[PDB]
Amino acid sequence: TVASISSGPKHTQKVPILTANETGATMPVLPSDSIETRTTYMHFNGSETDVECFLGRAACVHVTEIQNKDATGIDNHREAKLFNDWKINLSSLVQLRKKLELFTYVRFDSEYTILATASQPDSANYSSNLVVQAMYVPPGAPNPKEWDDYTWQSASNPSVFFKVGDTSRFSLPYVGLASAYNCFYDGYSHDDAETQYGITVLNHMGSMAFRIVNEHDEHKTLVKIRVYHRAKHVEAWIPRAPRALPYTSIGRTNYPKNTEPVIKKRKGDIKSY
Amino acid sequence: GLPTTTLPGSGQFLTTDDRQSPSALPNYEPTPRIHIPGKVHNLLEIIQVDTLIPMNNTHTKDEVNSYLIPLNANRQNEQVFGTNLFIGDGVFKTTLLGEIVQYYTHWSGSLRFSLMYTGPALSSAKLILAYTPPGARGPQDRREAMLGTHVVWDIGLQSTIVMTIPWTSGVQFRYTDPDTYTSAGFLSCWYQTSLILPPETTGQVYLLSFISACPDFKLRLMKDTQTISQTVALTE
Amino acid sequence: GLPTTTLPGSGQFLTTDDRQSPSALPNYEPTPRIHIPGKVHNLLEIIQVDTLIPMNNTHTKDEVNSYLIPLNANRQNEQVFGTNLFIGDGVFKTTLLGEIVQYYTHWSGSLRFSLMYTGPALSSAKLILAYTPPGARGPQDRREAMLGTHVVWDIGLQSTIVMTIPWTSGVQFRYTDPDTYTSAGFLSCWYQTSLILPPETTGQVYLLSFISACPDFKLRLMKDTQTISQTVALTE
Amino acid sequence: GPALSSAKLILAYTPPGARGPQDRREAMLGTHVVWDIGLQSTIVMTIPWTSGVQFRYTD
Amino acid sequence: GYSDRVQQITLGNSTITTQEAANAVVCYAEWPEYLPDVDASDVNKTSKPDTSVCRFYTLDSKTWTTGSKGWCWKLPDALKDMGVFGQNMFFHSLGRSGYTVHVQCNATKFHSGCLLVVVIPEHQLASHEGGNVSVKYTFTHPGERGIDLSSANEVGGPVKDVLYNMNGTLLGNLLIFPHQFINLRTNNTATIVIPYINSVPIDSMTRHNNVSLMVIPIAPLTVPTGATPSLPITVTIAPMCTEFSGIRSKSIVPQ
Amino acid sequence: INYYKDAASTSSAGQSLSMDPSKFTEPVKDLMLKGAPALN
Amino acid sequence: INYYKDAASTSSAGQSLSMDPSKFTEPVKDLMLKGAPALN
Repeated sequence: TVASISSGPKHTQKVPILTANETGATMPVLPSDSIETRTTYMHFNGSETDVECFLGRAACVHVTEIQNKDATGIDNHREAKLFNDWKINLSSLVQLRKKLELFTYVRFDSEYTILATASQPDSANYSSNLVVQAMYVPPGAPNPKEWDDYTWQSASNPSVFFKVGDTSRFSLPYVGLASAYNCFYDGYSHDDAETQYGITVLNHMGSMAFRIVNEHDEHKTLVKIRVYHRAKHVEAWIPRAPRALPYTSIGRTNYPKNTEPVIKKRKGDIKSY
Repeated sequence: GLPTTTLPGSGQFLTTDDRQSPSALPNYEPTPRIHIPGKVHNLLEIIQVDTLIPMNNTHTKDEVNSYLIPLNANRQNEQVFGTNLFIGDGVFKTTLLGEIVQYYTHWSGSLRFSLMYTGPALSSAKLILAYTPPGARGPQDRREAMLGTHVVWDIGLQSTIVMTIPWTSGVQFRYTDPDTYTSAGFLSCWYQTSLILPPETTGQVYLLSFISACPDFKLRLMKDTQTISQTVALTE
Repeated sequence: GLPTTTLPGSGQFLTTDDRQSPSALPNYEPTPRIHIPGKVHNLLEIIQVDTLIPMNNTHTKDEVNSYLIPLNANRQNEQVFGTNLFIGDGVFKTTLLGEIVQYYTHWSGSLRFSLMYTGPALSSAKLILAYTPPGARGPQDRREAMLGTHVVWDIGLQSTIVMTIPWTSGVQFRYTDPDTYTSAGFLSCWYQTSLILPPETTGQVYLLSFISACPDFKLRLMKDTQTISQTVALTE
Repeated sequence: GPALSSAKLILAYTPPGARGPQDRREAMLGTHVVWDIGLQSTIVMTIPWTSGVQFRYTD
Repeated sequence: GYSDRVQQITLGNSTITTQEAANAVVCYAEWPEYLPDVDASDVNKTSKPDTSVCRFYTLDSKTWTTGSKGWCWKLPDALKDMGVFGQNMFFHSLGRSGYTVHVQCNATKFHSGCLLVVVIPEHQLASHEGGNVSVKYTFTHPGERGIDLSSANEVGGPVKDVLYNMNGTLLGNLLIFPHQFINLRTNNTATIVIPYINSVPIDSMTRHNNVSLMVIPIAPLTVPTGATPSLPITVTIAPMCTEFSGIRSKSIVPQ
Repeated sequence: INYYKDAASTSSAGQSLSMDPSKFTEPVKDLMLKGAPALN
Repeated sequence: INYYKDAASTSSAGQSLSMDPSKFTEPVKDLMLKGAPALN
């Protein structure tokens, strides 16, 4: 492939460099339309800019935490972090979010990796070996109420059991209700006067509940869960302007008030170098 | 039972590896795809669309006005604007090109810089745009500027002029984050003759300026952008 | 010894994975199969059999009577019953259809709603059944109702009428657990003319109503049902 | 008008049955042409035959 | 003698002529078309009013003055009240449509000024409150009036800051969306053909707008000496290939 | 070799090697030739 | 590839792709045609 062809002096009536940008086109002008060039080859394919590659590496999408401790006398397991749920999202930690929102609709399978590490912040004789249970709870399933409910039987709901310190990995097909996930949605769920704007089920990817299977030892053990997400089989439509201001909320476009100028001011003139 | 040996790296999680995994939802049938206009396949497809450069960066809070390069009637010989070409920083940085370049470590290729004139139709002007390849200082006067890559632009019916910064380089890749060894030059613009307004007309006229990449362009070695960060996880 | 590397996920137990295992009972011979009528292969086979809907839900303890929709002689213009179409909740919820839908997260397809009349043979009646697609409120009078999907039913020798709620939807799947965006409409029924009883006869007559799914139907993404739970393991 | 002036007009035909339009919104919902005044000096609007009965009276 | 410059668009019973065009944009290089069966889901036969809905509606005019910040209309909202298009809209459960948008602004060879005319698929607005405040319905359904970016923040309304596109992105990059400029010195109209863009084959026309049309002054209007300091901008829009499905009772929407 | 039955479980996809910027860079209705005048 | 000798040790079975609701939806002795009268 040639990156530049050889081209010499020109004295024409045919001027490729004068255009009318009002038309909305970006005319494909090249170095050889306005200087004299020599042949050179590309030596490159643009492999690593493919959208499959761009969205295809694992990104941290969620960090939560649960603890193993005596539940005796706990009136609210959920509240003691005896167990914890997470409604899956890709817009809570901003790194991956800005990447996805370069597109309007996106379609892909997900590969999740879940790393779990334990901490024992206060005096323990040892490090126990805990098994985590991660249950995938689709909308309409009974939700766990205690850390050892009938729910955890999970007879119809996919669940994975792995050890703290290890990693669990499985992949879920594209679960969207429509043909693509909406990265944006300028609508409501119905014509209600007060219903929420922008947040939609069109994006919904399920939800996940974590708990330790082990009963309690004498000390307490903090287990912190990190969920990583990798898109595989990516398809993206309609590019948009990149995110400039900071994010404030999952699912709305809102930016913070009295934010700071995002364009760097010159130290000098327009004329400055 | 077949005998095996495990190598160094067993059990590691590399966020960039690509392997098979069990599906959690065995046998599930995804929604059919329907047709949607606009599919993107490569980021190289989109960095060829031009977008506006806030060249007039001199303000103090972001404003629509930093997209406008002003022009003065009757000045002769003088300089319209100047900038270095660190596409990952400075004026370029918020443009779509600048914004994508920042997802990669290295770039190579030609850039297309165009200026669209917005003055009254009955006015006229001749400007010179000059690209100064690495190695010399930003030009200080047109004489200096005109000895490097340049285009005399004659403002006419055809409203825009497309200047190309041809890839001039020893090393075949440059860093997107500004680096010296790897630096690309300067871009300046001067009156060639001068802007002239018709009667009954007055004041400043402005040029809009765009940037996009030539088909020439290469970007490689993906990394994280300095353009976005956060202090606590967001919630709904 | 062949060199290997283990990946992330090694040692995990995913309740949904499908692999081979050693048999604990090597060489055991299972009892021969004999023929048994009734084999089921797909849950889609059974949700096409219709079952009764406790439409008359207004009681206070479960009774045979909540399966009976009453009809009054001589009323004109008025409304016989109304319900939304959240097949995973409310009247639908205990029906076989409702009961299976609850094992899945998403459903799509047409529903078949039929009414069998049980009044004396010498009586007569004309009813209108109306399906109101998502977007409007439950109809408030027949005029409103008759502008959407409807069937004038003439009570005759042929005892049942089968109304179909054709799949009317933007999004190709809806949630089985009630959700707004994903909501399916309303179903109402009104006197078209009115029920008329023969002489020597009196009181209320009832309609029985059934629900089953058309061959159209799709259910996907299995999950756990809210319809059953427990607090301690059972024993013998 | 002078050559250096410019204008955009809308001509609207309202078929029998409605009143003479009272504002452009009303007018623009019937047969209309946006005319852009340019080099080409004249605009030709056609009142297409809109009618139940195939002849009308001249009086 | 054909120029890129003169054009005629006839759609239904209405025609537009421009003698000073700058080509026309067809979003994503695709022209509006009806919904194919292979892509269909709802089993209902659809209704295609054709020429009674696919004609040109001219919205009320705006006034560009030196202080203007820009205006924003949403589709199909802007047309919610135009003739039979609008009736069909409130009466069917689902509908689908593409459009031809023609923005008009003429001046003289002494004026200067340049507007950006852009179509943004799925333009989800931001609340000026920050945090996770929502933007109420009424605020994103201005109707033919559209939203005036130089109007004041209101409560439950969107933010109207132009350098941020009403969503946290920079004005400068709107050029990645199908768009066309109106530069008084060149141009006097902008025309964009919009194919139907959605993640579902057909949708509700009232709970979801699928494009915002935005007209933004970028190079300020500058009139000749002692000229009146303003120009009107007119927007005319025509639904094209419209289909409605799931007819019934007639939606009632907030406010 | 796929070891698993479902398609979601396969590795990353392989390069589009599609690449056609014209839907984004030249969505004009009447074709523009480089070198010919923009506005005729 | 089965690694094990016994049939119980193989993975899950593969979709019936049988599907015939008529034993449940139309177990009538004399065949009913849709469109013809139910009771003659």
